[PDB]
Amino acid sequence: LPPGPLENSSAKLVNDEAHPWKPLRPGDIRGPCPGLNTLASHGYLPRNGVATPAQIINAVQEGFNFDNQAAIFATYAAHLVDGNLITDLLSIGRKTRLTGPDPPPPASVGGLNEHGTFEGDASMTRGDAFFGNNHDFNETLFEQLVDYSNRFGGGKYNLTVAGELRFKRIQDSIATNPNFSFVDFRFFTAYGETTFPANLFVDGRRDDGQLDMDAARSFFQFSRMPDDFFRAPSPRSGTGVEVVVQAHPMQPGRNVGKINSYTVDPTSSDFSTPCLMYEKFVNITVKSLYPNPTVQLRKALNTNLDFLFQGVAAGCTQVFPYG
Ligand code: HEM
Ligand SMILES: *[C@@H]1O[C@H](CO)[C@@H](O)[C@H](O)[C@H]1NC(C)=O
Ligand SMILES: *[C@@H]1O[C@H](CO)[C@@H](O)[C@H](O)[C@H]1NC(C)=O
Ligand SMILES: *[C@@H]1O[C@H](CO)[C@@H](O)[C@H](O)[C@H]1NC(C)=O
Ligand SMILES: [Mg+2]
Repeated sequence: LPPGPLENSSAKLVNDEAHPWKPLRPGDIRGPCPGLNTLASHGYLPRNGVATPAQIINAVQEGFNFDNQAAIFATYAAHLVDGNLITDLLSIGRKTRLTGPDPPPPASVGGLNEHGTFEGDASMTRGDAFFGNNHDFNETLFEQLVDYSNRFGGGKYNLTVAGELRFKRIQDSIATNPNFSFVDFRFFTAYGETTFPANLFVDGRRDDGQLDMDAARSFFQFSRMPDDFFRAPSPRSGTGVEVVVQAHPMQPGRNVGKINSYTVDPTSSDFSTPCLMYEKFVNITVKSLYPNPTVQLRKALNTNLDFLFQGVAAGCTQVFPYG
């Protein structure tokens, strides 16, 4: 079952003796999410980068104080499109045999590195998949985050910096990635993720939304908590996303096979239709990976879809693609 919220959500030392940072061993998997990467590299998750949904939810709550609803939605969304529903295992990065025997095509079980399922374009510190690598830390892009932090954050990353950098990344992808896609689930996650460094990488004794560049580099590049790192003092995820959107409001869309051809998709959900984002994720994304599942895969799908729905905000109607 999905874990429930923390019994004690106060700030505390999370870079503690039981969770030391260690470097990667051969075969250890890290991916496009610096949160999950850091949790693996401190042993909140298995250090090889392969984990169950329940392990992921427990780790994001205990290590960073990610809120329960957000943890459940993100984890089950990722597992449904990128994980192995029979073995209950998800890679936090590249596709691996460690998640078990694969289901039939068209399901990919490609881990979090799979482009266009959860991962997508205009990431802050990772390049678009079209440019060859959607998962490793990118120094040029991080130096641009440092530059935007120096320009709009007084040297720190905050929500003002997030608003400017989010737009700059979208504009850069429009100008250079002929396959740029910015609709539905990615449209939502691309905005929320820009608040996470300000809300979750800032030491919880301060919780001031001002992330220093030493801490930023430690998390984004080395999957490493600063020495003496205290997690946030309460559960949260995307608080302040409205500031990022307000800086440069965008409509969902995509380049249409050429640079500078950004075309709005009226069938995409946006922030006016959050329930549509969930319904399309299940009815289109999940169903297309598993269009005619066998009995045991259907059961695992329905269970994980029920868990996903627990992370949906109230007032949406649950949808049942397999009955
Ligand atoms: C709850 C389970 C979570 C899952 C399944 C998840 C998964 C992902 C994935 C697949 C991406 C890549 C999206 C992209 O940029 O293309 C991503 C990005 C990101 N995640 Fe997570 N994540 C989770 C929780 C967290 C937590 C707890 C943090 C912070 C402590 C975090 C911070 C980030 C950040 C900052 C990015 C954007 C990286 C960038 O744009 O350079 N995530 N996540
Ligand atoms: C990192 O991003 C820059 C800027 O988009 C790109 O030119 C470069 O090829 C990427 N990869 C690296 C530095 O490995
Ligand atoms: C970011 O920092 C700059 C400089 O200190 C400040 O002007 C701006 O208000 C800050 N924004 C937030 C949301 O803290
Ligand atoms: C999803 O499918 C359900 C039927 O299972 C239907 O009621 C709903 O309107 C569909 N939503 C979308 C956005 O396709
Ligand atoms: Mg990406």
